[PDB]
Amino acid sequence: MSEEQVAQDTEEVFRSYVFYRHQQEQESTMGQVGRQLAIIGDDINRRYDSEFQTMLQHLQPTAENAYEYFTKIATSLFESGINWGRVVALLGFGYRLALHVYQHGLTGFLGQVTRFVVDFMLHHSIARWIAQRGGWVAALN
Amino acid sequence: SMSEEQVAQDTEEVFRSYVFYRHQQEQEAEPSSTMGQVGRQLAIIGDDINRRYDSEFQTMLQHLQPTAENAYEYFTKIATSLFESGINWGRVVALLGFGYRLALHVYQHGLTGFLGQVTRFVVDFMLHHSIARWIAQRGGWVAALN
Repeated sequence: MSEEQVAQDTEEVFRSYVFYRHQQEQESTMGQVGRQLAIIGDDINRRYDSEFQTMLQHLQPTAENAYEYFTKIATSLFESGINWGRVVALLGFGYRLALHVYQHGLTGFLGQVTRFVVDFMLHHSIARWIAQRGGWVAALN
Repeated sequence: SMSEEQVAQDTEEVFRSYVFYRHQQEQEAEPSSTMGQVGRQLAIIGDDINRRYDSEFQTMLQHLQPTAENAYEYFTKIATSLFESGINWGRVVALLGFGYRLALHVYQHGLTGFLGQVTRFVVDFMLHHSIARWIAQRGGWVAALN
């Protein structure tokens, strides 16, 4: 098989892995590969997952911090070489990191959308238009 | 005295109240600040023009399926194009409605809106660190199996 075809397959493998690990924690060919790898992380990947959940608990990541943190953890994991255990561990790390940038990303999203609106309105003279009308109370009449 | 800056501070309060009351209006029906009452009343007063914008925003977001990554770029292009033909009271209120739907879209989708970033981190790392070539030699992702 080719290097490029594995990269395309990885997207499918990971997305299936994430979905199935999430539902496993709660109480199509490459999809099955990801489906079979998610259930595996109950005995062997138990230590990797326990190590990943600990380091992300102290060092809380955001959608802007996520890259640096992913890279430094991933780089050091493959520093001593590549093996099947570390490859599957990178899928486990990706899952745990996604959970963290969703937890923080969820609770702060309205704040992102709030600034988008405020800024657009200020920068596009909409705020000055409203100010002439007599402010936001002029919308009521 | 009314200033452009004053309106920007007021907008934060208007929008946050609008979002909250628009969500309640949607869940229930199938000491708040002065600007909180403005945002609350705007969400309540639903006329043909505003229902028409919400139906258009619903359709845009259901098709374009914005993620938390392309949320800024999507907001900007929709907003910019909405004010392209000029400013009026109908479009100003519509921008509050768009903001609500854009927040609601991503909240309702969950992990799906945030995993795209992490997905490309994994793929890229593996490709650029020869992990993808290592797997390719083994015979692809099926070689990981028992």
